[PDB]
Amino acid sequence: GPVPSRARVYTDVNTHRPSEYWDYESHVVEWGNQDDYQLVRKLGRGKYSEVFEAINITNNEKVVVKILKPVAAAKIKREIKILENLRGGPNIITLADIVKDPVSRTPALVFEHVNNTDFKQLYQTLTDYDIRFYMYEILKALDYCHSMGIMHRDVKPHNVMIDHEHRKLRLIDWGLAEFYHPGQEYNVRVASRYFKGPELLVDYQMYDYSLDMWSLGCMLASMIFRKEPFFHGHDNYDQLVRIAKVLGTEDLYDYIDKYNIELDPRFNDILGRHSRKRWERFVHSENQHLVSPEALDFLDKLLRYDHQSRLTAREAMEHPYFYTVVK
Ligand SMILES: Nc1ncnc2c1ncn2[C@@H]1O[C@H](COP(=O)(O)OP(=O)(O)OP(=O)(O)O)[C@@H](O)[C@H]1O
Ligand SMILES: N#CCc1c[nH]c2ccc(Cl)cc12
Repeated sequence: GPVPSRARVYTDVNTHRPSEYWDYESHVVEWGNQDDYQLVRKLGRGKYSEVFEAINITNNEKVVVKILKPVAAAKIKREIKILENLRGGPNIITLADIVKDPVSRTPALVFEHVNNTDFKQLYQTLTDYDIRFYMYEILKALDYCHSMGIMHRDVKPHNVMIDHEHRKLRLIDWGLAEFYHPGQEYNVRVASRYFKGPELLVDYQMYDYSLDMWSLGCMLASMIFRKEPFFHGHDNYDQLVRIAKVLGTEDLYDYIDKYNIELDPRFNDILGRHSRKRWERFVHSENQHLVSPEALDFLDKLLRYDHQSRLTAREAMEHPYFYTVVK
């Protein structure tokens, strides 16, 4: 069968911590008072929750309430444990409280409010300097959660909130996050289609923190090249073909050979034979202002089929792409 794999960093974090840290099933939730919060307006409804802007009437402060849809108690206690473990970490959304919603009879997570800049506005107006600045801020959040034995598994633009006026960034929506345990087989039905790592697309379950780095690479590529999304697959199979049209098929076959993976036979008549493309092929007069040799080198080191070969968040912070960023 497949060859096992482990992260090259933060491998032993969860074994050295007390079991209470990662055993989220055993965690006893400390319930707050639901009357402290007055719902103001529905912000959205996702697959697993309804999000509302609300006011904390005990301090007059704006909050965001996420009322979970009844799904599975295991998924709920896991998100709570991760948010509590990560609380106070750099650029990590702060969980302010946990209440029982009187209508849904389900938990409602209360978060600090971010006066966030519109997502299209961000996509359309962030400068070269702003992309480097904010990528550096995401890297602080990712290295923190990875050093804490947690993988996000849903890195994408909508999950990265920016209040551009205050140059404030927050990594949100920890509902797909999981504790990393070496040798554990994880569910590959994670991350949004355009941000899914090749490991997910080839059904390799023994993945790790490096999945977040691929997703970050997809975000970066879309920003610097002005192509939204960068890898535009019609479904999970065509998503891998879209990647192969850029990275090529030879390195893909080397990847599956290394891990003794068998590609789903549906790929035999759709994958084709593609050479790896040079990143300069995606440069044009409308994105030249966001591209540099340092940006292309950085991207190249994130977007690699072999998960073990990608830059870690801490190595990524050392990259020349960030030398211009004020620290
Ligand atoms: N802490 C927060 N502060 C301010 N707004 C938030 C906060 N958390 C979530 N939101 C906002 O809540 C609204 C609804 O979010 P939801 O979870 O439904 O994600 P989405 O943008 O709707 O979709 P997806 O994640 O699937 O792309 C979004 O506009 C999101 O920006
Ligand atoms: N794509 C896109 C837009 C965007 C949303 N959140 C972001 C965080 C960082 C950067 Cl560079 C860009 C974004």
